[PDB]
Amino acid sequence: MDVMNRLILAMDLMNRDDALRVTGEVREYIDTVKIGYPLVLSEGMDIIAEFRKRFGCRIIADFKVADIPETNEKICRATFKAGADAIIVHGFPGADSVRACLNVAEEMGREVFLSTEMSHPGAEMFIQGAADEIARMGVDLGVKNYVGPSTRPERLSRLREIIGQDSFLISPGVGAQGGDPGETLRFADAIIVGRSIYLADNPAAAAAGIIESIKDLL
Amino acid sequence: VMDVMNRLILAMDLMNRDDALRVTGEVREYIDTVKIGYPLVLSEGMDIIAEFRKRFGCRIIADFKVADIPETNEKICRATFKAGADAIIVHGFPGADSVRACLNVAEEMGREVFLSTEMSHPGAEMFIQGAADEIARMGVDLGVKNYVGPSTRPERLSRLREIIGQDSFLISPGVGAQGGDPGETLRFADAIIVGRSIYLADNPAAAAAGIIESIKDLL
Ligand SMILES: O=c1cnn([C@@H]2O[C@H](COP(=O)(O)O)[C@@H](O)[C@H]2O)c(=O)[nH]1
Ligand SMILES: O=c1cnn([C@@H]2O[C@H](COP(=O)(O)O)[C@@H](O)[C@H]2O)c(=O)[nH]1
Repeated sequence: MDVMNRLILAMDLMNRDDALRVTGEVREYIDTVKIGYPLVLSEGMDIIAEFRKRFGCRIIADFKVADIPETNEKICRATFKAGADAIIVHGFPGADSVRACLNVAEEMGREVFLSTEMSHPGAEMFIQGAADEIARMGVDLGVKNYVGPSTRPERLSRLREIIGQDSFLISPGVGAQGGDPGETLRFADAIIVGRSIYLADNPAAAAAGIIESIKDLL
Repeated sequence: VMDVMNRLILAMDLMNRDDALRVTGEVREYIDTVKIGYPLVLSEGMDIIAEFRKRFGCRIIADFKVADIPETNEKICRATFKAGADAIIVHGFPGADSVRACLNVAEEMGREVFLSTEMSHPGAEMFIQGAADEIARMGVDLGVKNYVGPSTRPERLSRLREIIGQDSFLISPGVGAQGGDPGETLRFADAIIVGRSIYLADNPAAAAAGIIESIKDLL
């Protein structure tokens, strides 16, 4: 995946008008948008096709897929039917649950991103201790796309080590959660940024500013 | 605790609105509590919750396996309760802050959180099983009252019941299609969740009636 400016917008506004307006305001800076349940549950799955129609951007569906294999398969089918290019899946529920998602993605020409270690404090309780193993599991399963934590660059670096330089790694927790864009891009291919852009008085200027700060990395 | 008719919750994971409504209507005399998940919601919209409420006298548990950071969890719970769900299922593996975010919204909005402890599928053995006793204990410490545990592992379901105590509410999927037994599961769970064994049956009503007949002495 080739992400413009190494910057993925996390569009977690919950109103269609605002989400479309803000995305439009930063469209010159990005070609990849992560849409999650805050927007989808508020406005419907049709929002994905609307983003494709208006912006042509890639859409990563951040659905943290975390069920049994049979249910995971159904979730992935519904998500790809709506036009998502990729889906984010949890590894904590185990290999069969991940494989179910990989199968549907292959069938529909899409990508699975595996969440390895989350960026919030609670991730320390259970996720962090399993994260290296979840990454190795991804490698064993042939997962090529991973998500790791901007808030812990030492952990992000370890995850990069496990998956290798050929795998694609994206990283949320930049800005609002405390992560630094440039430091994160030492290890991740792209950063995910939500609030620092979409809650800014001037989202375009916020996006521009982040990009300016990492210009030598582009 | 919610009073689940016949100790039986329908897992309505059909993905077509017409089929989901037909099957649910056919079993409505047996079941007053329906679990609606992402297979149906992502196919038909959050308004499917409204339609179920309108058509049937059923409580709705939104099985959304909520598993994000606190800020995102809060938004998911708000949208879900806004749409009319009585309760939402959340994961514990993302940790206490993530669970607390859901509890806070549920408290504010007058709804309920169910905490997934150990899942019933084979993959649950890899990471979830080893965390599950602590996830349950974390739930107790946080004041969680409602829990989900695995029909497929009676020994684990029994231990999780012990951890959460007899006063907590425990529901259990994995019955039927995944191998779990209704009666054995109800030794520990307040109610069983059944999906495919009912909704893929030639006669879903007869399937539900048969399950209920088999546990009649436990009602
Ligand atoms: O470990 C994490 C942390 N956050 N997110 C998601 O990335 C975005 C971070 O947004 P933010 O820049 O506003 O913090 C939100 O959509 C959040 O659910 C993840 O996928 N994984
Ligand atoms: O540990 C589990 C196992 N299954 N489920 C959910 O319960 C239902 C089980 O359906 P089934 O009777 O068709 O197996 C499905 O909706 C599945 O996502 C859980 O919530 N937790």
